[PDB]
Amino acid sequence: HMNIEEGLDLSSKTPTALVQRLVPSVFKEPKNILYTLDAREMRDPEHKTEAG
Amino acid sequence: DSYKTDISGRLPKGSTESLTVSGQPEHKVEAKDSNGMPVDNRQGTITVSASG
Amino acid sequence: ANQLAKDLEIMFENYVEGFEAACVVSRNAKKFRPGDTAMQRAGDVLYRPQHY
Repeated sequence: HMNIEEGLDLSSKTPTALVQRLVPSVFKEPKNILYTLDAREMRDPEHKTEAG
Repeated sequence: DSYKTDISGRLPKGSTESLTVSGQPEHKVEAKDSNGMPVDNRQGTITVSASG
Repeated sequence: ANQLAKDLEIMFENYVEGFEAACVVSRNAKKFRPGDTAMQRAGDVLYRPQHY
């Protein structure tokens, strides 16, 4: 953000000090879903597909 | 533009105490802390008359 | 004057120089490779005769 100055002769004026502000952005802890299928149950592909 | 949201956040029930600031709080913008890490200019710290 | 943010320039691909072991003694020693099947059957020990 800048200051505004008036007139043709600016020799009495002070330039704007630039301040370089930064904003942080962070990841959260990972979120997870867990399920199990037997070697019996894995004979039906729809259980894998629907639980996905 | 307007949308229905099924999930929503809540504000808590705030204090009924007659709180004030203490001192006359004023903050700077800064690009770096005293260690040389970035400063989050989006937030600052104040003192208040009681812990409500 | 201006106040600007400070980054860390870390060159993670470009290691500084580092030490080694020359391995000269074990590079000069005699080598033997008995078969791993034979050594398993033998229980990890083998024997060689001495002269009379």
